Amino acid sequence: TNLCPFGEVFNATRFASVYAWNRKRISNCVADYSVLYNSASFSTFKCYGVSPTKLNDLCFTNVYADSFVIRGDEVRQIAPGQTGKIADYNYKLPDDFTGCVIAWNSNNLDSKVGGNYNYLYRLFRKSNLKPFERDISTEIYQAGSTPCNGVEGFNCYFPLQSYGFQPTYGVGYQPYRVVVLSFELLHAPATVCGP
Amino acid sequence: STIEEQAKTFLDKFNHEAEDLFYQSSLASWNYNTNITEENVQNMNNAGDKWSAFLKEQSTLAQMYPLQEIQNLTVKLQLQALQQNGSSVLSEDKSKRLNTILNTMSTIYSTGKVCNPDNPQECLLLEPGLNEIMANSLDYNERLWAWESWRSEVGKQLRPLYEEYVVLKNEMARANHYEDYGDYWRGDYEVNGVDGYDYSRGQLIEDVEHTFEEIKPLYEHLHAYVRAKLMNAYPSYISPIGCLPAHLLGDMWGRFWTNLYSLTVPFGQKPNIDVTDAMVDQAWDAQRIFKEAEKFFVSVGLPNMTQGFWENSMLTDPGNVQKAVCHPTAWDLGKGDFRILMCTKVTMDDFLTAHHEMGHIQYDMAYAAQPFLLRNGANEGFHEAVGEIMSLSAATPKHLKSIGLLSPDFQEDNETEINFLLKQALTIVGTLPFTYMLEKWRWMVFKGEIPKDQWMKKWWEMKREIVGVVEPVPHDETYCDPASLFHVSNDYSFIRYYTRTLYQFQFQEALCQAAKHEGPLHKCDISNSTEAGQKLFNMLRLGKSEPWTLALENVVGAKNMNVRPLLNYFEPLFTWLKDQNKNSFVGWSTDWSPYA
Ligand SMILES: *[C@@H]1O[C@H](CO)[C@@H](O[C@@H]2O[C@H](CO)[C@@H](O)[C@H](O)[C@H]2NC(C)=O)[C@H](O)[C@H]1NC(C)=O
Ligand SMILES: *[C@@H]1O[C@H](CO)[C@@H](O)[C@H](O)[C@H]1NC(C)=O
Ligand SMILES: *[C@@H]1O[C@H](CO)[C@@H](O)[C@H](O)[C@H]1NC(C)=O
Ligand SMILES: *[C@@H]1O[C@H](CO)[C@@H](O)[C@H](O)[C@H]1NC(C)=O
Ligand SMILES: *[C@@H]1O[C@H](CO)[C@@H](O)[C@H](O)[C@H]1NC(C)=O
Ligand SMILES: [Zn+2]
Repeated sequence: TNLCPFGEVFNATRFASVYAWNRKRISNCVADYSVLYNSASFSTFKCYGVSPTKLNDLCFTNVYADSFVIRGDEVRQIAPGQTGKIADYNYKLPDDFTGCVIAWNSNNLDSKVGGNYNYLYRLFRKSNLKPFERDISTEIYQAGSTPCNGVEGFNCYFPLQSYGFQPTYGVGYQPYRVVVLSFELLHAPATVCGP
Repeated sequence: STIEEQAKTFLDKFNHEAEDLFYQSSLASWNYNTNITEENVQNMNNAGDKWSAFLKEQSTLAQMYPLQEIQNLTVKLQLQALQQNGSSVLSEDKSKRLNTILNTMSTIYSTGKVCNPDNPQECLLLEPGLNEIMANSLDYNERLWAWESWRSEVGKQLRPLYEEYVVLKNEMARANHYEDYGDYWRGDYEVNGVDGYDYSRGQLIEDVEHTFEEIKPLYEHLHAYVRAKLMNAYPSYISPIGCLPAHLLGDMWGRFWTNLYSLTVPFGQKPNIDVTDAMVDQAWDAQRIFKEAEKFFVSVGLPNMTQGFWENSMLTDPGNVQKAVCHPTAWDLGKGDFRILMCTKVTMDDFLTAHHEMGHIQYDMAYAAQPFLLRNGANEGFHEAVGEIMSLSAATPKHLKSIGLLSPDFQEDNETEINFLLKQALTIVGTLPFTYMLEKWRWMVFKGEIPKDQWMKKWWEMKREIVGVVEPVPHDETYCDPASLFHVSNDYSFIRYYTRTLYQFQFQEALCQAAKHEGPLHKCDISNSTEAGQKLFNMLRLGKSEPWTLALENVVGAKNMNVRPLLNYFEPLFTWLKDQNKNSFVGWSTDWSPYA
């Protein structure tokens, strides 16, 4: 009767920036997925492949919990086959994604009068991300043909940009904390079931 | 990577950078306009200075991408708009000279005072001092004193500054490859590279003059009826065939004839519709006023006001100690933040202004998904036209009865309709010759068709000829009377008030047709009609992303400014005016003046 440490992920003091998204591996524990789905504290709870309705009646080899912060209008990009700044440059889900996406508004925590610049996102990248890839590089993006020499200037821009969350922003620009549960199945012990 | 691909990336950095600096500048500006303190002045000036400096930098960086090599038109629009910024085209010295002239002229206008004879301590400013005289006084001599004193002690200060202001502005406009500064202003209506929707700067002059010709018959009869009524009240001061004296027009310049209503009301035994008493009887507050305005836009299919709007706006006067700038304004701070600043009182006028200001908000919300540089009305006249048609529908007796402010036992008779349309014509129609003539004079001055030693001679030749208004005192070339108006001395284009007036009645006529309105156009209420709201929204969400010719077509089915809906609005008055002036002279002689 070892309970999974979901509280460390959902109830964390600070979330990661989406470009530097976090991943906690979950193993050898009992997980109560019914508590999450029937908590009503979340504005988004969509599952793909698996169903939210009492699917604690299954077993998986490992569960990965990815957490980050984005703005409200970008939550729709945390989904299979979506494009945009987040889905192409920060955090990409695969087409065959089997798991759930959980999000809730966090204006009460991640917004400050005058701007909270702790949370960043990737604005430029030479190519799109493969699914579940992470890029934390701070190399200056070269948009022209002249080398940048590690500083920003003409056609040379530092790639990471900030949200600057303010409490008086619109819901579409307010911070949302996101948890992405990945469910993995290998020819393996399957050490996470939960009744 | 091509030049265009570099430009798309450059605008991506700009949008996200500007979006952030604009929000900080608007927040600081909002905090002062709601809590007026010294430290809030400092915060605004800082955030505003960083916003301006960021624009100067990005405007320079934008020029390094040459427009000839861009093909995506929506990209070229953003690149072009950022590039045209006149600080980095003139020399540093000449730009410094111009900004000093502009600031001095603005200061003279806002601090200029006039002191009555025999008492050099009892002085008056333009606002509220001289404006009260020109708006309420019936005494001929008092009005003449205020009119002349303003132009002889503040206008004469502005004359040397305006001459140098014209010289420097033309140099900046010519260096930006325009003919003159007036040509630069007409560039707001320019459209290129879109087949079937293009529009040249010169075509604006022809379309304004072509449409003004059709306005003349209605203006001539309104001018004639007003002259006859004024002559009854001032028999020794007004010629039955001459122009109207300039100081007897309801305000300092005769821009609007609104305050002539008391002396020109056709049926003075029939009172105006004024629901202010009913609002107080039902204990309405400001929140109820804006809740009803929100209800109005919902009824046509437009979205709710955002939760931030109710929490962040200021819809009442803050109090005694806390001071605010009470001019009603609609704020689009960006990042989804929409607010209205308004010191609302429980009155019919503030009830209608709320619909006007919330109409601005709906436009701001509708194009919020556009790129930052395209978040604006299709041209300079679109935004104000949208706001005006909201107060048109909300003020009708049809609308006021449905919302329980006008009793069901009030029936409009053709006399209160004529009273209403004349009051409308005094403001809406009376301003059109004033607006056209003023901007025409400025266009010719920038073009060079009027030499300096004939500025004032030509200014009053056109006032007599076009507006039918005559100066009460001869003015030599030490005067600068156009500069005695805010827009001329504070460097704002003026033709927008002419084009907007024609746009708004084109909008209202189209939306009432979609609403299946039966009757005269001025009684229409577009409430409860989603077809009208959908037709309006199709243009609102465009912003500046499409040519204004196409955006206008989305609402009215025509590609150009049209004066017919305006005349359709005032047809009941026009036939009444023509019957009124059957034994009156229609037109005016330009050689008569009150100084014989
Ligand atoms: C995050 O913290 C909240 C608050 O402590 C947890 O919700 C509580 O759950 C307990 C039962 O374990 C209840 O007794 C409390 O009433 C709940 N409070 C609230 C405010 O919900 C929540 O379970 C935590 N998150 C996770 C993933 O465990
Ligand atoms: C303006 O007023 C608010 C309360 O309405 C107050 O908290 C704030 O400090 C004031 N602003 C300044 C700059 O003094
Ligand atoms: C212009 O560029 C935007 C984004 O780069 C693209 O979505 C749009 O389709 C382009 N328009 C044309 C006409 O190519
Ligand atoms: C506005 O009303 C609609 C229903 O017409 C509702 O769905 C929406 O949530 C409301 N929005 C706000 C901000 O109240
Ligand atoms: C709009 O429809 C509502 C719903 O029936 C009605 O109460 C109201 O009087 C209508 N107003 C107008 C102006 O048609
Ligand atoms: Zn307005």
